[PDB]
Amino acid sequence: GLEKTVKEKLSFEGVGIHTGEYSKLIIHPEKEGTGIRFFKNGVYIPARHEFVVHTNHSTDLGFKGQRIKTVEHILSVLHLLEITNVTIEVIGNEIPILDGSGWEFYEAIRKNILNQNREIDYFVVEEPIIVEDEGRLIKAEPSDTLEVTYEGEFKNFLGRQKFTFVEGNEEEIVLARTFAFDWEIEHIKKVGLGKGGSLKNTLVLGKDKVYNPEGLRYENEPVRHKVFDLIGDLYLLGSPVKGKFYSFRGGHSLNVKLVKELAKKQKLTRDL
Ligand SMILES: C[C@@H](O)[C@H](NC(=O)c1ccc(C#CC#Cc2ccccc2)cc1)C(=O)NO
Ligand SMILES: [Zn+2]
Repeated sequence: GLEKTVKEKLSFEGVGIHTGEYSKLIIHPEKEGTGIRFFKNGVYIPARHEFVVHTNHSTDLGFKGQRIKTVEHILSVLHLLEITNVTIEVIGNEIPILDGSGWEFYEAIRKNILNQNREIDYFVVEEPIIVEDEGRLIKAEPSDTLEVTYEGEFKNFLGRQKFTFVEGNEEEIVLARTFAFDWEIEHIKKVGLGKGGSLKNTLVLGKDKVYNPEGLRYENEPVRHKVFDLIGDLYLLGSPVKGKFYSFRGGHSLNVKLVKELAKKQKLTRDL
C-alpha cells in the first residue's frame, strides 16, 4: 500500500499506566520518508529498536536524555493502520494508557489518514528464525501478509489460550486491554511501575476471579492483547512488517530480541 500520514494534528491525553502521571500527545503530519518518530523537549526519538532503553512491563524509548515510556500500544495501532510518517509529540513521560487498549487511538487515527505518493517498503521477513529465552519462544517465517499468533499458559482459571491475528482482522485486537494478575501487582509497584494502573485501564485477574465488574471483553482478551503488544514491538523494525510470527509466552524483552536479530540480518537491504 501507499505510505500514509495523518491529515490533521490529532491530540490524546490522560494518565500513564506506569508513571501514574498525566501526559499529552500531539500527532503531527510528516512527509514521505520521515518514518515514525516521537518528539519530546526538542529531541526526536525514532520509533526504532536502537532507541529501546527498557523492556520490563513496557517498551520504552530514549535519546539524548529524553525518555518516553510505554510506546507499544500507539505503535501497534500505527503499524496496523500502516501509518508510516508521523511525529508523536509527547508532553510528559509516558504515552497515555486510556482504556487499556488501542481503541481510542485506532478510531481517531483511522478517520484521519492521508495517503501519500510512494509505496511502503515493508520489512519482509526473508527466512525462518527462532529466538528463545527461559522457556519462552518466538518464531518468524516469510509471509506476504502480517500474521501473528500468541499462545499463553496462564497460572489461573484461563489456562492455555492462543489467538491468531491476520490482516483484515485489526478490529479483533485493538479493543483488547492490558492485564495483570493480582499476585504480581505488589512486586510491579515495588519496582517503580504500575502507578497509574486501575480497574479503569487494566484487566485485573486473580486465580479464580476477575476484579473488573464489567468482566472480560473477550474470553481470550489477554492473548489478544499480547498479540497487539507484539505488533507494536515489531514496528521497531522501522517499517510495517510482512511475516508470520508465533510467540509462546513472549514479552517485550523477547520481542525486542527478535526485532534486533531480524534487523541485523537485513541492515544492508534496509539502510539502502
Ligand atoms: C499485559 C503485559 O504485556 C503488559 N502490562 C503490564 O505489564 C502491566 C503491569 C501492571 C499493571 C497494573 C495494575 C494495577 C492495578 C490496580 C488495580 C486496582 C487496584 C489497585 C491496583 C498493568 C499492566 C503490557 O500491556 N505491555 O504492553
Ligand atoms: Zn500492552
